[PDB]
Amino acid sequence: AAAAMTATRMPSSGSSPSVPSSIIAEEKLLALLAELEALSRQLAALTQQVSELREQQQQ
Amino acid sequence: AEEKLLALLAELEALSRQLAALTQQVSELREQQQQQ
Repeated sequence: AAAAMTATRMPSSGSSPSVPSSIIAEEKLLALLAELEALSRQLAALTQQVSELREQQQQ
Repeated sequence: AEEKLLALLAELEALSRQLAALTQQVSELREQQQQQ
């Protein structure tokens, strides 16, 4: 009634960026698709000359 | 610094296949010189 009455008396907000580091970029990209063919070409050339041992030993 | 490993890994495997081609192919000389 008196004394104190003179003054006065959720779910999901879904953030995303959190506490990780900063990020950067560059545009000098992508030789790498050539080596996948270099590697599998030269791999064949190994077997090709293993065959050239065998095809001369068989003579 | 991630993509720089993705190069280096393909680089070391290219060196391995190239050294395999060398160290295999020299054995044709070792046969042909024995055959002569």
